[PDB]
Amino acid sequence: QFVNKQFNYKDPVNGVDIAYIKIPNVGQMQPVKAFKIHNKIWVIPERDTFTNPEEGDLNPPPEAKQVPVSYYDSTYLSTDNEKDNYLKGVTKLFERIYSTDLGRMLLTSIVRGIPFWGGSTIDTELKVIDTNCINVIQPDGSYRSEELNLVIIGPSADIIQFECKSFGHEVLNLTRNGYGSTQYIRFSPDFTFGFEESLEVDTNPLLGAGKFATDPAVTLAHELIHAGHRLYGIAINPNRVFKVNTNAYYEMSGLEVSFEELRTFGGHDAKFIDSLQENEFRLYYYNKFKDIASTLNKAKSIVGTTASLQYMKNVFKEKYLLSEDTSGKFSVDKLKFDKLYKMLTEIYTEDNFVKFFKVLNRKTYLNFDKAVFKINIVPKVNYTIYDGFNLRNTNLAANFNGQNTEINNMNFTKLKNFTGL
Ligand SMILES: [Cu+2]
Ligand SMILES: [Cu+2]
Repeated sequence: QFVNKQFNYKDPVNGVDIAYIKIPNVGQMQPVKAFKIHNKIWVIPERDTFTNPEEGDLNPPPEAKQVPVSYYDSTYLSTDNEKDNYLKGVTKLFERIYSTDLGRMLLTSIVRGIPFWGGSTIDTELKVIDTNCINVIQPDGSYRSEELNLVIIGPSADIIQFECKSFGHEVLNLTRNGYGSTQYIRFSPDFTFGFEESLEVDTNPLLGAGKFATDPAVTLAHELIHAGHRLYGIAINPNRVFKVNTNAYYEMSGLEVSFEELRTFGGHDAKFIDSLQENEFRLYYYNKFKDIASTLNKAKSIVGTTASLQYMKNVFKEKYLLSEDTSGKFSVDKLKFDKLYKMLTEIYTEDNFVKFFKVLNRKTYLNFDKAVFKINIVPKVNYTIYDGFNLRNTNLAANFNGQNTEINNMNFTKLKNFTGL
């Protein structure tokens, strides 16, 4: 039971876990009703029109960066019923991820991954970064600042463009300096991609109509792995890209793929990161954990009355698994660092979650999305916490027939094809 309350979107606000909140970094926004489904994790059942200036409207008319795959529907997720299903759909996916040993570990790491209190211009003091807070409206009408790790919110203009975003700092690269920052994941449980089971077909841009559907639990789990990296500040700079030499169509298109994506998928795709540069990243981020201990040791007092210095030093020693000594100074044990680092980068992978979900999934990040379907995972006759679409004791249990969009017709409505374009 990862979510204690079965939230209904129309549930009255209480100012604790059902409240209207504001995103401080946005700067200008009307309060939005949010739901805290777990310690440090909120769900905003709304379209994301706040987290960036250049996307205030849900209209397909931008010249920023087009993509072969896209779908738009400015009215999606606007009615209260759809927001209720969005909140119920995201909840069921969290529980599905939580019912697996791999997902339970990931979510534990996400809750522990508290963004670092490294925003003090006086190294003798520990102070929060305002990037990692939300403003909750209390019953008296006033605002209350609240730290959180992860925020799940509806997609922006392009409905199927699922990203993980975080607000930046003046100088610090929070997602790549070990500090970490509050992550916002644009996600929707009401859509899912289609893919081909054959590798020759799934990696060819002119073949396949998307026979099989992607289990949205893997999709969310994929995005959680990104947040896991960025909550611990070990995300690889997106400029570090890998040019695919093993695909004739990728090669003829010059399309790159970031190391962060190849790492997040894991399995056979992570090989494309040579051993040389893997130790390059491992050592680099390990040194960033030194500064955190160096900063953590110079801290003699704490700013604010939220928590005591000793409690914040303990939470950061639990997060980064610091090696605590009789003197009280914190250090980084390389043996313990490599375990946490390997846990976040090599254990939490899309490939590994496919093994625990017992589902069919595309075999490589270097494929061509075939189609996008419309789904509804809320009803138990459609989707379950423990089986997804492959419902047990039905004709959908074997051969991933639940994911077979041709055999499980009532659960998938093709909205748009991607092959040929
Ligand atoms: Cu991301
Ligand atoms: Cu990714």
